[PDB]
Parts: sequence; structure tokens; C-alpha cells
Amino acid sequence: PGGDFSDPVTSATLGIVQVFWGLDKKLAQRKHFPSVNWLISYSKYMRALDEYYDKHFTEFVPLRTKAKEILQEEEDLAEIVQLVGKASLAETDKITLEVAKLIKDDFLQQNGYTPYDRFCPFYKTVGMLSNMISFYDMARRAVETTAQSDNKITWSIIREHMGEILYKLSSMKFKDPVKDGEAKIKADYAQLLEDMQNAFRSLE
Amino acid sequence: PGGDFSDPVTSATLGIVQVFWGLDKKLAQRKHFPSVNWLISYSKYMRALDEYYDKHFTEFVPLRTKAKEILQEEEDLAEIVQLVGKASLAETDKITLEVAKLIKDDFLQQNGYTPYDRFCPFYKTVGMLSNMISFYDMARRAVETTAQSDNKITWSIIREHMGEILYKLSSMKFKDPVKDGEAKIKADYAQLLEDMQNAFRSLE
Amino acid sequence: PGGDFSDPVTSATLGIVQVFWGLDKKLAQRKHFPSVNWLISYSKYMRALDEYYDKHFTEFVPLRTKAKEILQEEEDLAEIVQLVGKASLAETDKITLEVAKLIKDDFLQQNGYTPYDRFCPFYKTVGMLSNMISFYDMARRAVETTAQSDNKITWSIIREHMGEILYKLSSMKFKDPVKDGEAKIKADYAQLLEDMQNAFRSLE
Amino acid sequence: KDRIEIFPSRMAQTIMKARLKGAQTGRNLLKKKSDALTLRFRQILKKIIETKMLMGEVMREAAFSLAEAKFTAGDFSTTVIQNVNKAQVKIRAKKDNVAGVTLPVFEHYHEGTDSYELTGLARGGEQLAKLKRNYAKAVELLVELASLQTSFVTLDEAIKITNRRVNAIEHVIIPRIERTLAYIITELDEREREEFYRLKKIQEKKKIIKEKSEKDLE
Amino acid sequence: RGKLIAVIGDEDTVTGFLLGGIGELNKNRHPNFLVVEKDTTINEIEDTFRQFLNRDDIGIILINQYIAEMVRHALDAHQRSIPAVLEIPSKEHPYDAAKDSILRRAKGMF
Amino acid sequence: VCLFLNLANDPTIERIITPRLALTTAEFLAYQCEKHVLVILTDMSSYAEALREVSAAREEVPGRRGFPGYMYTDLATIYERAGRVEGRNGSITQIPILTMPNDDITHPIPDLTGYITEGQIYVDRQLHNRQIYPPINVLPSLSRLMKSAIGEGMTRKDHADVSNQLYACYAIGKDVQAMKAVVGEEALTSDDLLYLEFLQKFEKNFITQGPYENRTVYETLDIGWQLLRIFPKEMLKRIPQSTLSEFYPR
Repeated sequence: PGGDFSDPVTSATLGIVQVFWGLDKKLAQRKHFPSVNWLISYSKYMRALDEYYDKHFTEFVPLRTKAKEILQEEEDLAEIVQLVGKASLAETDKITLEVAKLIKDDFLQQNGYTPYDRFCPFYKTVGMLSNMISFYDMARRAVETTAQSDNKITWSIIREHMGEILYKLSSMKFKDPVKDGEAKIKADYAQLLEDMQNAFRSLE
Repeated sequence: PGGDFSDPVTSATLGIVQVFWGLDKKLAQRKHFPSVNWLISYSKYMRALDEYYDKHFTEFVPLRTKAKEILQEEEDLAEIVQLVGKASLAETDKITLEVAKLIKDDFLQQNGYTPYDRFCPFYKTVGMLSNMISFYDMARRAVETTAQSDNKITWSIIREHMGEILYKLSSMKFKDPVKDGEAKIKADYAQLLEDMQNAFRSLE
Repeated sequence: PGGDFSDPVTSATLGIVQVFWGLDKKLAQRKHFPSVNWLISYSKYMRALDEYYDKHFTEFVPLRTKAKEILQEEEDLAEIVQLVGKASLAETDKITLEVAKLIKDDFLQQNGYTPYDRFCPFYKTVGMLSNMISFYDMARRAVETTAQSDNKITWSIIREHMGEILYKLSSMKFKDPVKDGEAKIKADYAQLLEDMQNAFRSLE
Repeated sequence: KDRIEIFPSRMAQTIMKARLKGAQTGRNLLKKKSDALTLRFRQILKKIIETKMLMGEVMREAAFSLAEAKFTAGDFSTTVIQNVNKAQVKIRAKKDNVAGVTLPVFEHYHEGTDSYELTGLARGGEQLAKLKRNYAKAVELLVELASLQTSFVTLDEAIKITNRRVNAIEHVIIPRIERTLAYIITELDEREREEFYRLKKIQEKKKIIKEKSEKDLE
Repeated sequence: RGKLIAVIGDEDTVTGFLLGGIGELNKNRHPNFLVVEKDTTINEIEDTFRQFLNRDDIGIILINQYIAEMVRHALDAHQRSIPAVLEIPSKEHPYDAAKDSILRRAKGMF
Repeated sequence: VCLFLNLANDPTIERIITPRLALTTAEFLAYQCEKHVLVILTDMSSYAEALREVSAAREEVPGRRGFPGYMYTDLATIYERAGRVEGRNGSITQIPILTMPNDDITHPIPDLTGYITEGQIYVDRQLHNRQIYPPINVLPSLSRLMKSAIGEGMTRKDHADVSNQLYACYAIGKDVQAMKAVVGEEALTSDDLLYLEFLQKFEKNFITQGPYENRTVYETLDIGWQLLRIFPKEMLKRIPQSTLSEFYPR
């Protein structure tokens, strides 16, 4: 009646269904599509599906876990910024917010009416997430490698040197699954991985 | 029951009636009578009455409008004042706050058990309101004109230099409709108008 | 429910019963057994018991009154202690806090598993509280009587001249009616009273 | 005024509990901010007292060194006061983010060139060199004392603001949420009684219709 | 850019800090200090103090403790956090903490 | 193990009978056959929803939140078929599992259950989203009878003290994580950094277990001590110095 998941139809459904895609008024209002809240939704089938993923997509389970972790640490960091602003945030917390913005705005977000986003195949999906989280790991390493060192590689030094790679990362969503087949998409994303590694190597 | 306007008799009544004089227990506790809450209350007949007011008091619709603006700005400022205290306000905001308190204490309150407030003829009503809104406009103009320069007028400077005017404005209720004739009340109120104009000209 | 006393069974019970012994988790977590809160607890029967007390324990009514006052001053002073530190309080406040600590830790606490706190007879209860409040009245007299003079008394001066009296006051809980006859406990308390009076005679 | 005016529903109970956790979290975060700033403010006050004691000593020594300079140099003061050009010592402002707040401070910077380099060549120049160094030490301690003052006043402001936010949460926002929640729980128990009463009447009507249907077969 | 210190005090206090390297003329030829003679009026010290605390170049003002007490009204009225005011002792004058405007603002101090 | 399955689409009255079979079998195994028995009642919420239907079947008027008035006695008739009995080695333990409606303990299903049962364990969405499996939040959780369960000759003698000190260090670690969020790392003390290192390692070694790694109480205590050893010996304020001298060294 008001989007409330305590309503008896939802409560009875939730005791039965193995998957629940909790769409959220705040996301729908800000026109975030497809409006799924990534901290309320769940899928009890992960246990079973991990057999298929470990046969066909061995990188995906690590990425899936790191994604939800990054997105939950986004809620922690986003709540405290209302009071403290940026002043307490570690350089790793900045890298967490930057990648959480990429994952929220350029991976989770998807336009249901525009041909570039009407449907997204799994090879595109895993490749997008692989790149965004490989950036998180390499950026987090670039910061933490300089802990107590004579000079710190800051989030801003990263963000400035990686600016082309950040634009490429956000651009991954634009590949057309019809004209750009999975082979071409995987090849382009493999070039993004190499470019990403080499851009980080300039600071290590 | 319990002073809650969600009660079904109230709810059904307000679906029909065209005037709502909602009486607030919190004003009645403070012995502010009539306890009509001016934010909650409404009259739907105002459009139908403006055609009458223009035949006798062309100034009245301007004054009624400005009265609601003063009270609305004060109620909105009060949501800040309740959390920060009386300290951070601009001089215009302090004028708005203090004139809204003048309007609350000396126009909206009426002591119906006394010779001066037993009844209030409509001429005394427009007169009192005209003087208080004239004070508001002049006090506002004085600050807004001088805040652009070193010789800035303040709300405290207005209060201190015009303390007798604030007392005179507050005194206006005590005029006795049986003993003070309509002409005498209008003349006394015209003296207040000129006293204000002379004092603001001395601040300029 | 969850420590909410507004549930009708609890609210009615505390409305009916003439006494409430407000056990509190914050006291039991520090092992302060019996863990009764001396602010939240109450007893309406005092006016009826005063007949018995006036006959058998005539000194007790003054003592229980002063005990509640000392405990109430501790709770009210504690805000100032947090706000500006204990060192910034007046001497009359400092001795008040020390006696409140002495009452809290060596009178109100009672370890019923031990041989000495196993049971506390009413005579022992009066004698303990009588000595603690006698020390408070003498300490209060010494600090207040010397206020604004050249020569001045403070808690450190008292403790330096009579630290054995504070130790003897704390020892009173260990005195056991099974080992020591009631006359012997009464004589020991008469000795502590004479000892503290002679100790204060060195200062005043 | 006393309540948030949210209409009572099982949804509204959930939203008020979510807001109460929000407000209690914001209270505790702002209380941690207040505690951290209060700790720095007490430390900075301790440092002010210590630095004013050090300032007393360096200023006594420097002021005594003026008497020494007046011994061997005569009235050098009139020459020093009248001839002024450029400051050998200047301050630069800097920001400290300690305790999750911005505190302004000053740094002691020195330009090399002595604006009084030749003063005392005739007499007193040895004692004037000692005097110059003593006042330079006084200025170093005063730049630190200013940094403590700018920090202290900025913490006084920031603690007052933060404690106002905490007390506004504790005495306005949380009480509005708690009264609103107690109201919503109350009106939800009222709606539960209406449904109990309505359903008891329905069951009574069915009982009467069952009995009448049996009686009509006799 | 930097800022400069300024001084309001007797000849000896001013002379000491000038040899400490404190003194600069502004582009308008006005100095960053006032020497106070025993016959100086409250308006000279106070108008100078009111100028110094509002100038763009001055970041710190040093005031001799005796003068700071003679101007105590305007001094304790100075509530801005950045342009700092230091009450300082001098050779024939009260000690560094006498009625100090900052020490008096603390609740934690006895 | 004896396993009873009642499906979501199985009849609502068979769902009421399922707990009663389980407890009847557990009563037989323990009290007729001396077995120590652990009963795992996996969703007391769907049992309570089945009681709601059986009450509707008798045309009874609904009580509190739409559940029957006698819901406390029916939940008690399930939960109190448990405990040890005089002169028998058998004993029925129960670990019910209970899906809290709307994540709120105030609901009659968890609320009445808290009144009847001896403490509760909370699974927490916060730990779940952080991938801490099992997602068991040890802070709001309380096993009421753990003072009985732990002692010399029942576990290592240190165990109760270890749990108390772990509780304090995890609670303080959470409080320091709230401080870090306001002040940033450079404003923290060395001890605060130890409580943060403790919190990180404690979630990632003590609480995190995985679905098939089995830890006996001895290995859980050695893990506990491996986390407690992060602090200097004198910082372990809820452990006696005798216990520290026997177990703090690693």
C-alpha cells in the first residue's frame, strides 16, 4: 500500500520465495533504474548457482562478494558524511566511495528502454564488474603500499593519473550486445584491464 | 476526544464545512485566547469576501496577505530557532520573529472578559493590523536599505530607539469601543503611524 | 518489557504497591549487589514506621534523611564533575562526593556470599550509617566553618590528618555479629565516633 | 508541534523506528565529535597555560636583555622605533584537521635580512645581538601561543555548535520521534480493538443465524 | 601569501619586538605598531586596536598587559577566531595571566 | 538425526503437528532411551501462522496482531517440552529458529518466544551483507544459561573469562569504529588501533566459520586467545591474572 514490506502479502510471500528483488521508492524517485535496493534484496539460490559459476565463470564469485562488500561500506561512509563531511575519511574510504559510485551508477544502474541497456548478457556483466573491482583492488593496494612511507599515493593522485581509465570504466556500459559481440566486448575489456594495470604501474 | 483532529467527527466535519477554526490546546495552556492555531485554520470564503472588502477597506486584502506571510516566515524560522537558539538569525529574521510575536500577543490574542476586548469592531481590527504591518514594512526597509553600507540599522537599534512605539503598538488593544469613539481610535492610530514615520526618518 | 514501565500490568502494580525496589542492570554488571538503584526506588511506609523507629531507633530518621540528601547531591554534582572535572568543585562538594562513595561502596553494597555481609542486623545498619553521616557532618562543619578564612580545610587536609578514620569507616562492614557480640559492635562504633571527633579536634 | 503528524499505520511504526535508530546514531556520532573536540580543547587549554608560563619566562629574559642593551648601547630604542622598513619575521596560516574539524594555526617564517643589521657598531652591538636572539625566541613562542588561541577559539565555537546539535537531537528530535511512535503504537492498538469488536459482532450474527436455521427445521 | 604580527605597547616592548624582526611599513606608509606613552589617551590605543584587528595584513596583535586592561572593553569584545590577540607581560607591569581574556573563557579552569 | 519436513504447500494442520512429532520423538529418545537430544525447530513463525489458521478454522475472534489469545500457551507447549529430568541421563535441548516479522523483536512471535525461552541468538543483516558467515551478531545475543554451560571439567576453566573479555573487546572495537568514523586514523591512540585490529581479525577469524569447517570448543578458545593476544597482558581487564598466566602466552 505504501511500499512497506511488512504488509501481510509481502510477509507471506517472503516466507515462501527464494528470491526477492526489493524495489525502493528512494531509488525510483531519483530515477535510478532498475530501482532494486542492493542491501534489502536476496537470493537463496547462490548456494546452488555457485556450482555453475565455478564451472563457467571462476572470477565471478570473488567479484560478487567484493561488490556487495563495497556497496555496504558505501552505506557506512555515506551515512557519516552527513555529519563529518570528508574530514575523517581515509584514502581507502575515498577509493571505496569512488568505486561504489562506479558500481552503483555504471554497473547496477541500467536503462530499460535504450538499446545499449535493454538487455545485458552475462559476459558483458561479469567483465564490467571484473574491471571495476580490479580497479578497487589495485587502487587500494596503491594507497596501502604507502602506509607510513616517505610519500603517500593519495586517492586524488590516483584519480588524476587514472582519469582516462575512470572514463573508460564508466564507458563499458555503452558496448552494444548486437553489433559488438561477446568476443569484441571481452577483447575491449581485456584492453581496459591492461590499460588499468599499466596506469596503476606508473605509481608503483 | 484527546484533542486529536483525526477523530471521525472532526474528519467528517472538515470534509463538509468551509471554515475551520482549529483550537490548539498548547495555546490554551499558555492562556493565549482565542486559542485558534493560525497555521492549521482555514477559511474557504475569502475569495467570496474580497469583493465585499474592496467596497469598505481596499487595504484589507494586502494586510491579510502580509499577516500570513509574517506568521509563515516566523513558523518556518522557528524550526531553525528550536534547534540553534535565538543567535544565528539575520536582523530581518529577528524583525519577523518579534513582529510575529507582537501580532500573536496583541492582535491574535483577545481578552473576551474585559471592557476593551469584550468585542472588537472591524475598524479597530484593520487599524491594529495596519499599524503592526506598517511597522514591519518600515523596519524591514530600514535594515534592507542600510545593510548595504557601514551605517547599518539593526533590529536591536530599532527596538532601543523605538521602544515607545513598540509599547504604543502593544497598547492598541486597550482602546474601549464604548468610550473611545471610532473617530478617536482612528486618530490615535494615525498618531502611531506618524510617530513611526518620524522615528524611522530619525534612524535613516 | 525492555525496561518500559508503561505496560498496564507494571504501571498498575507500581501504582498499587507502597514500595518499589528498583533493581538495575548497570549496578549488577559492576557486581554492586544487591544492585538496587537508590534514586529510582521508593517507600511510602515511612510515616507508619516512624512510630516504631521513634521507640526503638530514635536517631534513624535523621540518618536516613541525610543519606538520601548525600546520594541526591552525588547525582546532581556528577554533571559538573563531567563538565569541568572533580578538581574544579568546591570543598563542601568534594567531601560530599567522598561520603557518597563511602556510602555507595561500603554501606549500600552487601556481598551476601561472604561471612560478614551474610546478614546485616538493623543495629549494625544504623551504626554503620550513623558513623558515615557523623563523619560527613564533622567534615562539612570543618570545611564550611573555615570558608573565606586565611586558614582553610579541604578533603586532602582531612585525609592527611585522619586517613585511618576513612579506613575504619570502611572496616565496619567486615564486623560480624556471629563473631562479635552486639555490645562489642556498639562499643566499636562509640570508639569510631570518639576517634573521628578527636581527629577533627586537631583541625578545629 | 508535539508529534511529526505522520498518520498511524504499521508502515509509520516502521519509519519512526528507522528514524529513531537514525537519530540515536546521529546523537552518538555527534557525542563522539563533542568528546574528541572537548579532549583537544582541554589539551589546548593546558598547552595555553604552559605556553603562557614559558612566555612569562622568555619575556622576563628578553625584557631584562633590554636593560643590558640600554647599558652598552645607550638609547637605541629611539633609533629602532624611528627606522622601520620590512619585517624579518612573518607568519603563514595553516589548517589542522584534528578531531574531525578544521582548526587554523600560524607558522613562524624568517626572511634572513636583518632590518637593524648595522645597529650598535659604535657601541653595544654584542649585547644587541643577544637581545635580537632573545626577542626572536619570544616571537617563536608567541606564534605558537597565537596558534593555540586560534585553535582554542575555533574549538570553543565548534564544541558549542556540536553540543547544540547533540542536545537538539536529545531534547527536540528524539522526543518528537518517541512521542510520535508512542502515539502510532496507541492508535494501532485502537484499530486492533475496532477489528476485534467488529469481528465479535459478525460472529454473534452468524451464531444467531445458525440457531434460527436449526429452529426453522423443528 | 603570509600575514604579519602587530604591536601595541610601551617603547621598550615595541623596541624589543622590532629587534625581534617584527616591524614592517604598509604600502600606505602606516606601521604595524603603536608606541604608548604614559600620556596616551584611550581613543589612541583603542582606535589603533580597532584598526589593527580589522586590517587585512595583521594576523596577530601583541598588547602590553597594562594597556590590554586599559582597553579591556574593546579587547574582550573581539570575538573573531583568526586575528589573535596576545596579552603579554612587561618589565614594570603585571604578570602574563592577570585577568587574561582567554583563560577566563574556559569552564574547566578553576 | 531424525528429520521431519513440512513443506510450505503441505497442509496447515500438518504444520502444527510437525513440532509435536519432533518433540514426541525427542521425548522418546531422551526420556525412554537416555539419549541427549537436540531439537531444531526451524521456523516458529510459520508455526505461529499455522496457529492463526487453526484458530480461524474454529471461528474464534483474532487477538493480539491477529494471532490467537492462547498463542503464549501454544508456544509454551512446544518450548517447555525440554530440559533434564530426575534420575535420567536423557535431556531435550531446543534451538528453535525464528524468522522475525519486519526485522522487529516486538512482534508477538519473537516477543512471546523471548518470554518463554532462556535467551536468544541474533542473525544480523549487517554481518550478512559484509559476507560474515555465520552472520551471528554476538553483541545483542545472550545465552542466558551460559554460566551453567561453562566450567572446569565441562570445558577449559578459562572459557567464561575468555567470552567476557572477547565481548568487551568486540563491543569497544565497535565503539572505536564509531570514533574512527568521526576523527580519522591519525586522531586515534595505539590502544584504539588495537581494538580496531581486534574487531577486524575477530569478525574475520572468530565469527567467520564457513558452512563445513567444524570448530570444537577447544579450538574456538584457542582462536579466542589468538585474538585476545593482540592486546598487552594488563589490558585484558575481565580475565583473572592466574588465567592470564596460564593461557595468554602463545
